[PDB]
Amino acid sequence: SAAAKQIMEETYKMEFMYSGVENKQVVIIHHMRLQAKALQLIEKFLQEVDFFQRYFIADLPHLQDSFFLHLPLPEIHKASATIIEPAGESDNPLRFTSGLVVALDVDATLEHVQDPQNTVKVQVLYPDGQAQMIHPKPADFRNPGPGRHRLITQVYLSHTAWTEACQVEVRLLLAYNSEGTIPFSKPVKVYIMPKPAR
Amino acid sequence: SVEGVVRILLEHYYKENDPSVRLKIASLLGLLSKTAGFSPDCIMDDAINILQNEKSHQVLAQLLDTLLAIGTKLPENQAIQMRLVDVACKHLTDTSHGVRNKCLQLLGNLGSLEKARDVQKIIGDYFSDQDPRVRTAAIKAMLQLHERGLKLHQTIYNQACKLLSDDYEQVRSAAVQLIWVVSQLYPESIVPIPSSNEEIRLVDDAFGKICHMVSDGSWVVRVQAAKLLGSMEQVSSHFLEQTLDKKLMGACGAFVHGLEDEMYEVRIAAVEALCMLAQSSPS
Amino acid sequence: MKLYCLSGHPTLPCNVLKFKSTTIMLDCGLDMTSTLNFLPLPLVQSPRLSNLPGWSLKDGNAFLDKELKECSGHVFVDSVPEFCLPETELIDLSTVDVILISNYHCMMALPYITEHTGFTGTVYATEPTVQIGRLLMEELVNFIERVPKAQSASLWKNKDIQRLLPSPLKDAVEVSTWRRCYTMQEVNSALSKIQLVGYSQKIELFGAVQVTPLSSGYALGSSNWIIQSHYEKVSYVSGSSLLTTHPQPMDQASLKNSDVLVLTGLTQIPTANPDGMVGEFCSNLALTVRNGGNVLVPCYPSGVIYDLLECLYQYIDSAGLSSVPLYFISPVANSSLEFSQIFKLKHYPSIHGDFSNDFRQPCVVFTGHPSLRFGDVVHFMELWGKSSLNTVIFTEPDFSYLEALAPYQPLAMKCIYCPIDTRLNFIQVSKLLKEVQPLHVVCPEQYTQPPPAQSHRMDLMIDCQPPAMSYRRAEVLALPFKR
Amino acid sequence: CVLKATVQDATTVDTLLASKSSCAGLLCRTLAHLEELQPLPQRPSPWPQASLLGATVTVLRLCDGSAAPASSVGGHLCGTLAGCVRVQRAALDFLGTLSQGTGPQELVTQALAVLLECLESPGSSPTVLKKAFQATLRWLLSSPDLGPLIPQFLRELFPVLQKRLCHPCWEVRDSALEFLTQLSRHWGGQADFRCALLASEVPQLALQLLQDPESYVRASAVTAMGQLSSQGLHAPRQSLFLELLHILSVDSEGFPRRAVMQVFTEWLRDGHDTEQFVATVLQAASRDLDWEVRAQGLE
Repeated sequence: SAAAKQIMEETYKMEFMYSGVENKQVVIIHHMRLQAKALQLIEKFLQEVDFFQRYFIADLPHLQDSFFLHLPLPEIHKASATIIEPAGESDNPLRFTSGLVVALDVDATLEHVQDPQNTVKVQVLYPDGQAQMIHPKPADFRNPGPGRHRLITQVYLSHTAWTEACQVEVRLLLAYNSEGTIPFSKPVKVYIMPKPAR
Repeated sequence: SVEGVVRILLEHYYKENDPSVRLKIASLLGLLSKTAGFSPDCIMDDAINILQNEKSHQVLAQLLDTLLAIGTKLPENQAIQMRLVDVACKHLTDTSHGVRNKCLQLLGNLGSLEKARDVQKIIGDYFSDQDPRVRTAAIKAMLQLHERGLKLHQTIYNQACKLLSDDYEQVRSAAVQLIWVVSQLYPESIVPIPSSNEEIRLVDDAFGKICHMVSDGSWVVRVQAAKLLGSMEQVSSHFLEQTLDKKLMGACGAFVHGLEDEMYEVRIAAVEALCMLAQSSPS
Repeated sequence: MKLYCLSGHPTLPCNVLKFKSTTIMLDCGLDMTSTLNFLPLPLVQSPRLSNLPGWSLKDGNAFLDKELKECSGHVFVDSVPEFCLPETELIDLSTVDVILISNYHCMMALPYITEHTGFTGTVYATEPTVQIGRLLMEELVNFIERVPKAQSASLWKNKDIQRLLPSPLKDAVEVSTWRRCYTMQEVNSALSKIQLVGYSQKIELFGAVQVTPLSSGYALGSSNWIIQSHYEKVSYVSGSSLLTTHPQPMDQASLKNSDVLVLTGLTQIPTANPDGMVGEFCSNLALTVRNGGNVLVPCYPSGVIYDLLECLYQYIDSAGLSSVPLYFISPVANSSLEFSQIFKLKHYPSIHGDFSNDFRQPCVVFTGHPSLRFGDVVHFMELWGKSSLNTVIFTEPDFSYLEALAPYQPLAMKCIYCPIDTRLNFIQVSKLLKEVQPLHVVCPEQYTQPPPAQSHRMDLMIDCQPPAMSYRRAEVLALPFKR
Repeated sequence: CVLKATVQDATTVDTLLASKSSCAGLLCRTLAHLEELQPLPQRPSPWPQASLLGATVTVLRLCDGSAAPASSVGGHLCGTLAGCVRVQRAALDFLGTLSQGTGPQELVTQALAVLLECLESPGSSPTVLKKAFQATLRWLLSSPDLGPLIPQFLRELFPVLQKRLCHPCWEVRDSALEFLTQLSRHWGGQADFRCALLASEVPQLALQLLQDPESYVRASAVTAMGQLSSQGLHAPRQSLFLELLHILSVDSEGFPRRAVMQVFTEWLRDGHDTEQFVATVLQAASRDLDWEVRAQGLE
């Protein structure tokens, strides 16, 4: 049952996180998506295959005997994210008081990302289970050179009253609209330490 | 129920005498004119009848605005466009500046793209009009006409160059843009410098004029000229290298005067121009 | 001569004075109470407001259960605070040739006007007003865009669906022209078009018109304009004060012989004594600082605060309050205090960073935008909204305070309301009119009829003869003079 | 005449609508007269009390600015008398003169329901709150344990005696303390009033006022805390005796010393170690330089 979800996520990654796809590859991956939805079935399926037929009026003479389908390898770079500042390995944590904000400067480079101003977000996880999805503003994605972009931003860490020093999770996410989120950076755990105010 | 209420409001405008209420009705007509799939072409004659007997100023302005809006909606019916050009040239001589702005915009957006009056020269006469805003709108209409695909004439450069010494702000930027585009039209023509007996390519004259223009006391026009210098490739290289001889301190030495000007914006624009003109010529 | 009044707001004025040749724009402003229908923009994920009961339609034809939220009897849109705006339909904003300015509290709408729609003129303003205006626009652009919440809400915006949602949202006006805030580069480029002007510095216009400002005593560099000609004289006097504060007191004698006095920007609290209300403010601050609790006083980071602080200082030495710090939290603190000085309070740039090492309770914390919907005040109003000891003390008449406080209910902290309006009240404007003797008067509809809340009074209407012609939102008046 | 211009001959109503000077003068003269008449035995018969009090509370509330007119004359009157002093002051003087007038508690609560409003009314000069407190006291001390409304009114009132006790103008900071003293002298043996007071936060502010800058404030604060601590109403006795003797030993004014000596006289006369007390007050009141202090010491 989860193998269908894995198919879906791999197709998502091949679609969005990659650069230089042609219409042929789109045909192939949408066919894989149709297979995934048909197999996770075991009403909406008919409307979605109708939409597929409407948007793919040209590929029908090219999808003969479909639901193996050849995948041409075009000419390609896998985008990635390198969270740098801060490292979090420092035993020196970040101090905060008995209920207040605290600032966290995220400084991370991205390589060969397709227009990161839209499809990138930062995700914050408290050990409880909530999730903050901070969309970054436009003017915080610097542009140092071809295929390389820089993201320096501020993230606001706090919550209800905290008793003991703990860890928090900050990572990147690729947001896509076909509505979904793809994790593609190694998360960074930051240590936060309390000190009630004076 | 468009034409019905339109005719009722026109019979109102005929019987109502207050100009402000008349303008309210006219704005209502202008906002209703944009009904996609309706035929306000039946009302173009009525609009012309309204403007044939006006006594105010803004009324004709927004009415010709509606006429331009509907002419841009059906740009293929050349007969309607010629009728609009006719009534505009009829109204072009009006004393007010707003109505003239509207007629020049109508000419710019609905000019004849075929090479039967010479709308080019009719508009170009207005680079000597009294209110400089009229000249601004005139140059903007020139730009609009050119950018639709019409190739222009040579004389426009020789008329625009006069405005380079004018003492207003937007007019100079528009003039520099016009020189830029017209020199991108006729670059290689030979023009003689009247200060001597030498004769240089028209592109070189354009370049030197823009360089000297960068030495203006306004910064907006400086940004404009510094940017517009960026894509001027076909100009001869020796002139270009002369534009950096810091020892000669306005057709030369412009880049030095820019990269250390007061407002960093013109500096940045000069950097862009240097980058482009260096990517084109390695020496 | 024509007057295209755009902004129907009574104290955030804006109007296009259309003339013989030029078409001037007296003091385009930004209605800002539209941000009251929207939820707040809290810094950290607010556990109380992320899990509000998603309000549902009775029929449920659409999935409104994700846009609107319900809290304690009021339902709100979930989006970024989509500010209000002056109508952009009557006159095309390119014909405008010159935009004057009165004072910072009315210039917050220049980025919307002179950058998005192709404006070609150059705006005038005195020096202190352009400085404080840059400062205010900076705090706004830095508050709204610190944790962006761009997830919009569009289904509610239609007229048909609007007519089926109760008050306060059905009370909304012109819901189709509401916009998200502008960006940084926009305001930074827009303020470059400013051309500074000093007092009585005669400025000409196309050999046709003449403009000149005069000190008006409302705030630093605040100004009453004069737009005269060879045959006409218009005396724009927007938001002047006659109580002799720090600014150079107004020139109530130059406005004589005028032909049209477009009087806008009078008080919003006609039944409130400024001095008495400041006394009430000091009183409540002392009452809830001398027991242990805090206090949270929203106020713009300029303007009335420089009044307020001053009085508070004269109160610190007349009641012995030495042991309580007095903060100023805003991302425009330093430049604010510098521009108040060069023309105990420990200012800070932002609640994050340095500030969290000086927090000694009890305290007093003046903060960001006073519509309780963004900035920092949201964070405290979520921190102190549970202890019956603490206190909020409104000192701004701009945003009606009831609905403003509403979306944090049910709250157990006191909420005093003592507004400080140094503006001209109605008896003073009657005296001022009988002194200056204007030949006519133009005032928004909120004035020539008594206020709605206090229908029985008939003395707070601006009484003047001939009767004062009024204007409604987005109207086109004709000042009945014939050359 | 006024009470035909609200919600429950024209000679006088003419001058009532002439201006703000003449109308205020007429109403002030009429209230001054009409109160100068009350304590007399040759008073008419029957001396009206319902109508008089109703008219007076209407005038006071109208002047505060929250009445409800019912005609053109009522409107213009509410628009002319609003936010005055002379009218309001003399009106408080009359409405407090109405204590010798016997009647049911209905009238008492009617009048308190406007005096409570006039106390916590923003925009009220310091020359108004004093007369307001005097009148509120005369009213509260003439109601025929305590009654069914006294605690309710006290609960609604002390959150006004806690604000006007920190007004930023020492006139109020003194009048409020004086009113609190009048109570602490007239209502010291009513455990329900003590419930009202201890439940409030009045004494925790008086105890702090003894460090106010302006001297008269310190004086009235010391006499208030004296007439208080002769009852056992201390805020959450020696921790006041030390403060007193410290104000007595060194200080920058006279009034606090010559008032703390009065308070000490009050204590030693009532009965609120005694030898050492008289010694530590006399040996530090003698070397004081002022004369009133030495006189009160001899007393």
